[PDB]
Amino acid sequence: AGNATEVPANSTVLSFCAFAVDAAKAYKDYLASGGQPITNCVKMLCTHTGTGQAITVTPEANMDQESFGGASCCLYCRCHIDHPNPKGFCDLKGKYVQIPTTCANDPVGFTLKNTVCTVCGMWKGYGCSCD
Amino acid sequence: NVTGLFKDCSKVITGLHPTQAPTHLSVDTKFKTEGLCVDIPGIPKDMTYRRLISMMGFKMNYQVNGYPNMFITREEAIRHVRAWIGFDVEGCHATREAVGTNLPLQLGFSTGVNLVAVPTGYVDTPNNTDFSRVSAKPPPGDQFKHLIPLMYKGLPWNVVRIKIVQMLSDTLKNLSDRVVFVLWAHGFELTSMKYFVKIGPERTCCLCDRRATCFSTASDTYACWHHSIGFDYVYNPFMIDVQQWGFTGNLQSNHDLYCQVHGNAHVASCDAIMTRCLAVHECFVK
Ligand SMILES: O=C(c1ccccc1)N1CC(O)C1
Ligand SMILES: [Zn+2]
Ligand SMILES: [Zn+2]
Ligand SMILES: [Zn+2]
Ligand SMILES: [Zn+2]
Repeated sequence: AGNATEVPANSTVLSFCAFAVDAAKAYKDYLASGGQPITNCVKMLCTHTGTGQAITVTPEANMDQESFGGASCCLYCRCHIDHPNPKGFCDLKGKYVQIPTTCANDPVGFTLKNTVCTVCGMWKGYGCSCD
Repeated sequence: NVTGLFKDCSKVITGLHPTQAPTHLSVDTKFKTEGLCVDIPGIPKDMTYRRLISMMGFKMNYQVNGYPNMFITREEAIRHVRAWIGFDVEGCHATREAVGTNLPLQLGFSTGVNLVAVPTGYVDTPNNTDFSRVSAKPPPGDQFKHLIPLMYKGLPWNVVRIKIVQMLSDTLKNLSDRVVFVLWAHGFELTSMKYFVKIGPERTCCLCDRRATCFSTASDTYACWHHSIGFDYVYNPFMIDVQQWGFTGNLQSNHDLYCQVHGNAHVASCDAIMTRCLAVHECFVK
C-alpha cells in the first residue's frame, strides 16, 4: 500500500541528513567525502525567456538558468525534517526556484549555500543587480 | 527502481503539483511530458493536504569523515559489552487517512523498562512536515492483543525521548562512555530511533572531557551520561544486529538454546532482554 517518492540512489544521503543534528552541514560533509548530490528533483521544461528571479510563482528561468519545483530543491522538504525558519515553514515549497545552469547538477546544495537579494529578487552572486 | 523510504502512505489518488512534490516520482502524471515536468496554467497547487510519509527503510551505510559508524562489528561490540542495551519496539499500523507504515507504540529495553508512545508520524503539508499524532491500530491477531490497551496510554514523543535519555544515562553513566543498542532484525528499531536519536561528528560534553552521548534541542548543547539531565536526544549511539551473526529461526528459539531463566512474557522489554542475553551467551559463555 502507498506510492513511492524516492529512488535507491538517494537512500544513503537522505538517511544521513534525516538523523543529523545539523542537516545542512551533514549534506555539505557528505558531498566533501565523495557522495553524490541528491537526484530525483522536479526539473521543469520551460521557454528560457523568464525574468531570472530566484523564487517565483511560475517557471522564470532565463538562458543562464534551469527551473525546478521548489520543494524538490529544499533539503528540509526532501528529508521531511524541521525547517530553520522561526515558524518552521518553507520559503521554497509551493514556488519554482531558478538555479544557474552551472549549478543545476546539485539544486539542493545550491539553495543551502546561497541567498536571495530582497531588493531585486535575484540570487546574490548569480544575478543580483544591487552590489 | 524505487525504495520504500519516504513512501507516501496517503489515500489521495493523484500525485502532487510540481511546486509541492518533494520529488519527480511524486509529481502527478498530468504534469509529466518529454522526460521532465511542465507547469500547466490553470492547474492549481493543493493548499489543504496531509500526506503521511513512511520512515521505514533507512540505510546508515554512509562513510563521511569525522562521523562515526552507527552499526559496529561483533569484535567492537564485545569490547563494549558494558554499554550493551537490548532494544525492541512493538509497532501499530497507520489507518484511516493513511495506510502502509508502522509507527512506534511500545519501546522496550533490557533494563526492563517499557515506554508507550502516542502513535505519531511525519505528515507532509503544503508548508512543512508536521510531526503529529496519526490514526493507528494495533496489528490484528491474538499474538498482538496485549497492544490494544496501549493505544490509549501513550505519552507524547517530547516526553518519551526525555525518559529514554534519563534511563540510558542512569544505567550507563558508571559503566561506559557510550551505548550499544543490541538488536534482532533492526529495520523497525532503526525507524524508531529517528524519533529520539541525532548524529554528527564526535563531540565532547558541555561540562567535562568525556565524549557526548546526549543532545539538547533547548540549548543546542552536548552532554555525557553524567551531565545530561533534561536532555531530549540520544547522540551518536552505536548498534549491532545479532540476527546477522548466522542464527536461523526466531529470536526466542535461538535465545532458548543457551538460556532458560528468561521465559517469554510477550512484551517489547522481554524481547530486548532476550536479545541482549543471547548476544552475551554467544560472545562470553564457554
Ligand atoms: O502519482 C501519484 C503519487 C502520489 C504520491 C507519491 C507518488 C505518486 N499517485 C496517483 C495516485 O494513485 C497516487
Ligand atoms: Zn522546504
Ligand atoms: Zn539585489
Ligand atoms: Zn560531561
Ligand atoms: Zn536469557
